[PDB]
Amino acid sequence: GVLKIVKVYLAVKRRIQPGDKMAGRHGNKGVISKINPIEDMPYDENGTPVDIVLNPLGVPSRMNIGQILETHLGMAAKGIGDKINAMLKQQQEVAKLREFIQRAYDLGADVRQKVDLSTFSDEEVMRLAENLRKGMPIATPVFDGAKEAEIKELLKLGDLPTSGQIRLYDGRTGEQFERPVTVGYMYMLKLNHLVDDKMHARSTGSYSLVTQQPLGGKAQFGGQRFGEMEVWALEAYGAAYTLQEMLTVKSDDVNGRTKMYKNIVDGNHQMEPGMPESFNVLLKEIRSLGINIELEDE
Amino acid sequence: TANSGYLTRRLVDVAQDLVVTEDDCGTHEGIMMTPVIEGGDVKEPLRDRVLGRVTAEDVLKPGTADILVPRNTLLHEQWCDLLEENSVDAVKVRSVVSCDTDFGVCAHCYGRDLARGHIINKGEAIGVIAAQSIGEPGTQL
Amino acid sequence: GPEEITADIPNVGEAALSKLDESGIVYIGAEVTGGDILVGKVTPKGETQLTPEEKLLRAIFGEKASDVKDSSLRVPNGVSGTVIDVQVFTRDGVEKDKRA
Amino acid sequence: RVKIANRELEANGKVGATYSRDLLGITKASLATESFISAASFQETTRVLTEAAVAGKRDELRGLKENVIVGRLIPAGTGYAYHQDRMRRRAAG
Amino acid sequence: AGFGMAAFCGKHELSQNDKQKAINYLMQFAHKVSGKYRGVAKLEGNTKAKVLQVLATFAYADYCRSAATPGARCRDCHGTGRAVDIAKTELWGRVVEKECGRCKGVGYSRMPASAAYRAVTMLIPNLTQPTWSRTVKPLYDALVVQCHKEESIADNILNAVTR
Amino acid sequence: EEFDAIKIALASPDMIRSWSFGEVKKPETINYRTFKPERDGLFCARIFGPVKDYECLCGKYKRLKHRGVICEKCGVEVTQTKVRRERMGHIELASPTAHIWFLKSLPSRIGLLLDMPLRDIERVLYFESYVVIEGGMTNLERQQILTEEQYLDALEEFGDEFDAKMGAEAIQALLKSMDLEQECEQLREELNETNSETKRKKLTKRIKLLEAFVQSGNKPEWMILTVLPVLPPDLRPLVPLDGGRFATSDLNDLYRRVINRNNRLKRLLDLAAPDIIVRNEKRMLQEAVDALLDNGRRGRAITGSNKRPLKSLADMIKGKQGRFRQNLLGKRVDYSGRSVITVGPYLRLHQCGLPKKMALELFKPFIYGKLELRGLATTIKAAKKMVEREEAVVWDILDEVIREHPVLLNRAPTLHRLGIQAFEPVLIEGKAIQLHPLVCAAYNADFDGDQMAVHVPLTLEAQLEARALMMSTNNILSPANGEPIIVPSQDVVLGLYYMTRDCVNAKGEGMVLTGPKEAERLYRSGLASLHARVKVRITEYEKDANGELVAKTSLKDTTVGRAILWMIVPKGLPYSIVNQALGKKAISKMLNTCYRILGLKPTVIFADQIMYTGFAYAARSGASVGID
Amino acid sequence: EIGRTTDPVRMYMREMGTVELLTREGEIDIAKRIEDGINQVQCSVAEYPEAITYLLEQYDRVEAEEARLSDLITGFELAREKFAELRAQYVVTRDTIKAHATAQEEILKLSEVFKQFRLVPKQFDYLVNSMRVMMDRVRTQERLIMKLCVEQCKMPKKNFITLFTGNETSDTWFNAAIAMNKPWSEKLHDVSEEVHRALQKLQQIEEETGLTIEQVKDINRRMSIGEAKARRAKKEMVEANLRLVISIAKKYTNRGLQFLDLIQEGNIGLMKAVDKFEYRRGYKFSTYATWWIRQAITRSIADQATAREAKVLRMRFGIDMNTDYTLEEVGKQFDVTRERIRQIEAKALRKLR
Amino acid sequence: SAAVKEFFGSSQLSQFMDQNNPLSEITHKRRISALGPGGLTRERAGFEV
RNA sequence: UGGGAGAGGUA
DNA sequence: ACCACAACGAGTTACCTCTCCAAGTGTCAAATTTACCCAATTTTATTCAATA
DNA sequence: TATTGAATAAAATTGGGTAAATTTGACACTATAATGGGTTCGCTCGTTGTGGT
Ligand SMILES: [Mg+2]
Ligand SMILES: [Zn+2]
Ligand SMILES: [Zn+2]
Ligand SMILES: [Zn+2]
Repeated sequence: GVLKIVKVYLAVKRRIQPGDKMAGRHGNKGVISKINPIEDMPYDENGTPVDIVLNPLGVPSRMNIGQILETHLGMAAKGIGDKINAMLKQQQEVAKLREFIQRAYDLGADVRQKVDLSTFSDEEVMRLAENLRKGMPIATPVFDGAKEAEIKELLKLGDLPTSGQIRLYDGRTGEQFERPVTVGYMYMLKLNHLVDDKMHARSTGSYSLVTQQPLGGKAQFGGQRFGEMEVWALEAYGAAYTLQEMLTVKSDDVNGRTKMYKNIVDGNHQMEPGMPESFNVLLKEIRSLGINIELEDE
Repeated sequence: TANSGYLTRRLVDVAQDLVVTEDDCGTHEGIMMTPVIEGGDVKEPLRDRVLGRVTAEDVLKPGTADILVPRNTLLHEQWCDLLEENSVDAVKVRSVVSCDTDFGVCAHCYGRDLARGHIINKGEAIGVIAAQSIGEPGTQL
Repeated sequence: GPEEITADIPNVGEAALSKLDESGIVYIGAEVTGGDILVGKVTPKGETQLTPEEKLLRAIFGEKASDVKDSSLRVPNGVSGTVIDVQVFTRDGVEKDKRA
Repeated sequence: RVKIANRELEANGKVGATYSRDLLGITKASLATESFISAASFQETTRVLTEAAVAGKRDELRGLKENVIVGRLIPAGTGYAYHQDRMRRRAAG
Repeated sequence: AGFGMAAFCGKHELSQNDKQKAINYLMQFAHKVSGKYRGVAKLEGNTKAKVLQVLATFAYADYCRSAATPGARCRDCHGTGRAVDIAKTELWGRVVEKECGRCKGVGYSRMPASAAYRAVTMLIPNLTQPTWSRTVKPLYDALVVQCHKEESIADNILNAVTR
Repeated sequence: EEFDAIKIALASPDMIRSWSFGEVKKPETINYRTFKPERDGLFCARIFGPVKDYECLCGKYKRLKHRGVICEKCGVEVTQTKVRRERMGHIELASPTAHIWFLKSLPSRIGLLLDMPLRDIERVLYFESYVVIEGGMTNLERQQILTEEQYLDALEEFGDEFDAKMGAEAIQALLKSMDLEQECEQLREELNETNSETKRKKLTKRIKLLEAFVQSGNKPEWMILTVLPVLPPDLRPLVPLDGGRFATSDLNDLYRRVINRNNRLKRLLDLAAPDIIVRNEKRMLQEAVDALLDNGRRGRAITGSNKRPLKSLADMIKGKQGRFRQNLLGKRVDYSGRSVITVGPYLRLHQCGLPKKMALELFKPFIYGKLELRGLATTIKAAKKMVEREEAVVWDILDEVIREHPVLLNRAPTLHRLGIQAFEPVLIEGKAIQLHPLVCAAYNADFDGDQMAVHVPLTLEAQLEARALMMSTNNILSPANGEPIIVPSQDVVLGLYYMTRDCVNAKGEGMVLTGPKEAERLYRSGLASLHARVKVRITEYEKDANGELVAKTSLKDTTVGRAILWMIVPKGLPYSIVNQALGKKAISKMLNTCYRILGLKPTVIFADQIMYTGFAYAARSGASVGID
Repeated sequence: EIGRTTDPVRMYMREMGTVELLTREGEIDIAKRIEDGINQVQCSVAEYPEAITYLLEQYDRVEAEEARLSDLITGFELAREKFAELRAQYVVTRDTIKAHATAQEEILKLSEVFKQFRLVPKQFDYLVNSMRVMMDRVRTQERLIMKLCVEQCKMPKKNFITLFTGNETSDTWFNAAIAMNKPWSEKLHDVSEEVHRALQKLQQIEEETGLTIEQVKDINRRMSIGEAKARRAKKEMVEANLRLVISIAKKYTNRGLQFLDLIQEGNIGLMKAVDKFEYRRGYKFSTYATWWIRQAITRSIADQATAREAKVLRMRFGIDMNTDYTLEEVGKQFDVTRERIRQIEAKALRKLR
Repeated sequence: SAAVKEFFGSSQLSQFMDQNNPLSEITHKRRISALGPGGLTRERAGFEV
């Protein structure tokens, strides 16, 4: 039954926006609420603004402290990479760069690996520093990780505050925040719950065959279900007219919803509800079960 | 969550047809309210145990003041402070299970509308309100 | 009858066929947006489901047994993006098309 | 029903019936309410519709679930005045 | 135009509220014609207005009575108005048809005016079937032939703008 | 439209034929060469109606000129296709068959009607044991179920004095031959002699069943089906798939089995078949009708080709995914959207951020009405293409329509009534809904990926119900307890706690300030800290014995932050509610006290101001979490 | 054991296990009982002279050369002289019927000349079905006269049987019933016009068959017990072969039908194989039964998977056009009539022959 | 062909592969399910397993 | 047209 | 009378995302429609005249 | 000078029926031997309905 199929392939490039779910590796999820300007973001004493502001109230009741330790170790890693980037921008030597990279590699207490740079060439050390200028990658095994002493020794190597908390200034008022704020580098993921894929609204579309109620889904342009629990909420309010217009003219009242649409276009916000076609379907099915049910004209 | 949802649905369907359809059923029945002192301490004081109810009769004691609240009074915070300063321990208030109304309850037997602060208007689905109020903190249980 | 994949589409402007080829297919590389037509398909003489705005007008005046339905593959609403590949699978036996 | 029958029997001067109240469960009370449409939409539609078809019951549409299934204004909130107006219209005439 | 579309769409039961509009328009037409006829304007305001309104409903129902009226289809031709001749197809061999002998090809059974006469004589009983035949029924078939003209001029103003 | 009650009863065979529109004889659904339904089938257009609006089947009367005629070429009445989902049919079963509900819905009510065991009744219906109906001799009383051996030797003994039958015809003869009022008076006689509560309860159950039958006015032989009604064929459609093949309906399959076995029973009955073959065919027709009415009730459910049991009419009435709970108590609903929710920390308590594209889809006929009122669009199609191209006047008309038109925001599961509330929408860019932070406790919402549904109230009564009942500023107190649901949560709480909390030697301690405005001046200029213990002059108010406020002024000992919080505390509350370190319980008690003293509107304004200052001073605190 | 089961195929297999299988001799002597039954109904309709004059009018109706004698007689160039011999039998049974052992020997000779007519089955059961509807007419006639004997008496009717088992044709039983004056006989004067209608009916049937009532009554009794024994032998044959139906239907199980439907269509095929079974062909029963069983099962499962007469004689028989037409082409183009065109062909054959 | 294509197409354990990232592919391939043909059933299992 | 299953996921 | 077994039903709310679901052709009796015949009734025009 | 109560042909409509066309469901089409079948259990909790000592 198929003559020919044409398969078109789009390619959307999706930027982040308010509504997108972002997450870290410790169960620290959440939704982007606002995309702030960089003059409005908080900044340190060097004028570098932060990229993401996270709430510290999500830490104590959830007890994911690896979030904070990853933040501290990422701050130390980017400080080491910043020192290597400063040496590469000053174009200093190869000997001082080899010495500093070796001094950063030999910092652990009883770490297993021994990275020796004396066996390295000069172009190998230059390629390694060109890959290390954006931060030194650090392997922290599970249940075998770095400790606070190693993190603080790395932060003291990178000429950073050993407590992992710097002074931040307000980008708007210019004033200083009163207490020192934890600033560092955390690995954040963009999850596949995108508000472009979740946003969906419908006024009037297509309807089901039997029930004459609207369809369901963003794919087929459907309406949201007003379930039994939402009916109970409107019953508890007493919003009888709102509930009746959910039940009839926004739904399976075929001769009432067209009247409501033309009434809204005519500027008359008044409905004329009738019997639900799903109730007519139910009456026909109980009649087909061999049971005479009928409406009683008083 | 599954068990509390099923319990909330059972409660809404057992209490769906209850609506305040009268202002005063005209009864003398009531429930003897008392501060629950189970265990070794007071669990709920009489003030919040009786706050918003409607008294089935007067309170009768020589006591410290011989306070005579009238019959069928909505107990506000003022009357709660009156009973506290006159040291009352047993108040008989009109409950819902002793209402004289057929097919619904009266407004005096219910008492204060807890969402609006005044007496309940006739025509409010108190059964759906009560079933949702009981079945909402099942997730906290 | 068969549904035809073709360049001509009834009751659209020239702001729809601005990206189609001569065979009705979109070009590889076309910066389309939401609501644009990628490949135009028209039903044969006789529609498939009629709107009640003109269903009474096809009842009391006469269903013409003509004036085919627009049934084109459109980009969904709020979806931009370019077109990176088109693939046409024709049935074995018939002559395919110029674009295919 | 017992209280209304005893009301009218002691009004017109009869002896009246005596009773003993029973504490049904929540499921059993929801299934033993006198609205077969409400009980069938709650649970056990086969049993409830079979018993109602045998007894020849009729739902007078006095509950919120019944007036929601039928698609009318509920007798609660803003629909309560309309429902008591409809009750006095079907009772006066 | 609007009277034609309203009366036709109320007859064939689509946008089913213009039946009352056709009643009121035919009542205003009865107000127009009642000044130039003798036996109609012999009453006061309310009585003549009410009986001309119910006569307008009866004339519209006589226009509304089609082959799909409940209880009016021809029993033999089943509404078609076309029966086959066994004798003529036998002596000719070609397929040939005749007029339906029962309903005379109109398809249905029309409505008698005596039902309207019995419905209006419970207010004015002194008018009889001589008066009903010589005075009322010329007005009645005048209204139904006028609504036929209204339907046809709606058809002409339709196929002038669509064909 | 005008109806008071809804009555339910059994269906007489004349009533089942009365709802019908033609007997279904052949089991073919549609022809598969051309898409045209076969005559006397399950989709027959001569029985149920034409498949096109005002068009016969063979194409002879295609216009509305023939508003109804029976086209003699094909028998199809030329009407609208809306009657396809309203016209029923019927099947005349050759042998009568038992209804499965009135047999296997416990208590059986046929066994309760006849005081027979259900095992004996199923033994009769399965053609295994005869049951006598009448007997002229005293040796065979009524309902004495006999085996085949007892039936044959009683046949050689008496022959024509008795008459025992088998199958559902025997049970229909028993129900027809029983006497209702005679059994009523006999049971009311026998009630008094017994004394055990079990036997007494059995007698009251039987007398209640018999009195219910008499008072209803049905007949007991209508529990045995002789005519079976057919559902209209647009309530069991034949949906076509994308492969050209069909996924046929379970009701069409079950009606096909019932019709095939009934037609074969008709052929075997008029063919004078042997008794064993005709009894097997009667038993198979009984099983097919019982499967169609309720598949899983009697035996093993008839499963389809996909190894799944077939949905019956009872399966379409009952359950969570049945008609009541899935399409009658709760429906799907037009004028409704759904999006992910974000924070609205700039909003007020009655406001919500609605996206522009969401609101433009939700409010489209209101936009068409304003466009045709302003005259910018000539017709509905011009207004539709104007909204399709999204002119600046379309966005201006949307801004005019949105204003003072509340929408309902709802988050599932709606456990209590504050899971739906009304808000005045604010048109925002972006694709996420902005929720006020103080309603997230009553919604049980957070912003880790929650979604909410929007609903637009259309009518004037619905808009007034949303404004006067379901507005978020109208339910400040809970319906469960009297306590306020608008409690500040964790960030407002952290900010006001840091604001009010003191310190011993902070900066600018021991000063004497003219007031809260000088305290705010000192803090914003940087000459004092928030926690400096200082002496300010607080003018506080108090309601008198009447409703008027008396003023008083004193030198209080406090901090700077409590003085700044006093700027937003309304007139009527004391300084004792501000003069301590405010936690969550203290802020909730302050809001409840403001409610009980002042009312609703100062409480809403006070909750908004509390949220704003708590957010601002939690931000200015710079509180963090370190490993130290 | 009956009781705790609900599977209907299990109940079928349990209730079919009562019967036993048949040997080689079993099909032979059950077919002998079948031949006994059909020869019994044949000899009891052979003595009836109305069947004899019916076969003679059938003979000179088929002698009008509208149909060949192939679908009239199978076998015994001889039918013409044998029907002349039957006409001589007709004239002797017409002239010496008046005198009374001559009637006995002549009906005995009609029965033995009846036996060599090895005719086709369809014309034979059509003509004896015409005999069946006329004896059903006289059967409801005698039932009508019994109920008009009972419906106004309200007495013990046994004495009317003792006075009615004689000739029951004249009015001697009527005067012997009324004149003896039991308390029903004086109020039973209102039956006189209906018993006189019964007398004129009795003279009418006496002139329509030339034979009294008791002999045709016991001959109807004899052919009814003959066809009862034939149908009982058919039933006892076909109940002992359902295992063959299950064995053939065992292969077609998951091809679209449920298992019980396949064995019911196989039972229909087995009944059709029993009804047209021939036992003088050496094979026992099974090789003839399996073709009908497989045919019915495969057919069911495949099902589940003047001027006008002149021109239709032209188009149907193909008279001077390009292509010939069957009944379906003219039944599409001319009118929705399909088999009515075949009856038009039959009427044209009758009007041309 | 019917048996193996029924299994490999529409078994309960023949699953549409998650390939957001490489981690989703490797975790879907290294998955163990207690449900399936002849295993447990989802609504009919409690805290013991 | 748009139904029903199965699988997975979010709050 | 009391105990020990079978069968039904129920298990949150939405939301999404995917995939998957052989060949007509001629013949017969019955019953079914169908074109049509005809009394009963009754709806509509048409004559008399008789009040006005 | 006129409009209309009573009366009456009289043709259309209702209802019933009826003999002749016409559908409609079935059946033909045929003979080595064959003779008894494949289909769910790791769910709990509770409730109500059925059968022995
Ligand atoms: Mg959350
Ligand atoms: Zn009360
Ligand atoms: Zn006609
Ligand atoms: Zn047609």
